[PDB]
Amino acid sequence: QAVAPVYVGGFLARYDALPLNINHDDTAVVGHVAAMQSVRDGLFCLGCVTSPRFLEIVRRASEKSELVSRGPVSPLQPDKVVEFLSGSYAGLSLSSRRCDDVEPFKHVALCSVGRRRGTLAVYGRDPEWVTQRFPDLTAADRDGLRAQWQRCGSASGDPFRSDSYGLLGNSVDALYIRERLPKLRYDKQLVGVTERESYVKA
Amino acid sequence: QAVAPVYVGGFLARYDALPLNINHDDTAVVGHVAAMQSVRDGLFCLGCVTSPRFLEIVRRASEKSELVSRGPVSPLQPDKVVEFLSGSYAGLSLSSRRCDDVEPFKHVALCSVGRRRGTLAVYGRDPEWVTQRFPDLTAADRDGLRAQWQRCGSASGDPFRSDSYGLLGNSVDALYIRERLPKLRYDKQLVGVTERESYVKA
Repeated sequence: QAVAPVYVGGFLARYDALPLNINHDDTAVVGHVAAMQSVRDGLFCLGCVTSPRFLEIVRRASEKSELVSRGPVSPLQPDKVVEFLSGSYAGLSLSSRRCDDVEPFKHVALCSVGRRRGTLAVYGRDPEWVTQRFPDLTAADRDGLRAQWQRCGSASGDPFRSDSYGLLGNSVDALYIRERLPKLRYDKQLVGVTERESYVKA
Repeated sequence: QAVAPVYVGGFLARYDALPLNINHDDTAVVGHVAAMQSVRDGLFCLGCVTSPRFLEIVRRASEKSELVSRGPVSPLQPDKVVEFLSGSYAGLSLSSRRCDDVEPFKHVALCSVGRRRGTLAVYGRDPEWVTQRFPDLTAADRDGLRAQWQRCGSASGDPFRSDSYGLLGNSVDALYIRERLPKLRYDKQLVGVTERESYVKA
């Protein structure tokens, strides 16, 4: 139930499939990207967090979070896991291939905050609901996207090979990313997603 | 070795024994307070983190921290665990007893940042070295303290009853404490402990 897929959506890049992993750690793959689309304002990505090992690390953690326990704003239903994710991995970043590396491209990572602005992550239990939170997303855009997510969603088994300690390790790094909240507040304002219509914790 | 005691020291309160636990969670007790002393400028506390379950959650986590991997400033030796602690639990707060609660007083907690200012935590592998980082601490103060720590240090077994997920849960709450770094930068400046003479990450 709470450990059910969580879709995440957002802009990977503004003009102003790929494994989904956590903070680029290639052993922390938590799902895949269901659809991608160059919308007029940027390149929108809708991903699917499907790793049960991950969702369980998260579910157990959310249960000890004060932030998560205060819940959403008003008529929205509490979703402990969807909210732990929203307050932990609040931004997206796309990684492409390089000639330098050991062996839209390499993968998509969930981060504390993205680097390019407007890369706010919006988690949800529904792909339409998620694409629906974005006012840049035209009905049309929502069509090309839905057409795709209808071919990618929830084999090699569980792709998650990190653990509880890995996540706890980078939660400390995030504490030392400067201008995190500020950048995140600029992002939700740029992209138009409010904590009144979604689970945005920033 | 890295999983050896870590002493923490600092002011619990300015004028301008007790179980040591993590963020007041009474199941996350990580050690005890070895000495306490009302120094002229406040009430100084030197604690001892002794829980092997805790030190192991921490050691494994520090190994995935970028902050921890950059190490200390200059001639100081890298201490992954001492640095994960310094960047995670950067402040102290004293909890006294209340008539309200279920059944200097109740306990001392390690927090992201303390509430009262000047409550910066300084971790170390040595009690003298730790008391020694504080320029308010007179040789005298250091005597009353040492006399005590020579009676408290490293039975009911391991007092730690939380887990990896608990810690990961509050690492997210810390991300939403406003003016954390600022308060921490004010604290190390108030108390006189520099990242040039200790492992302060703030």
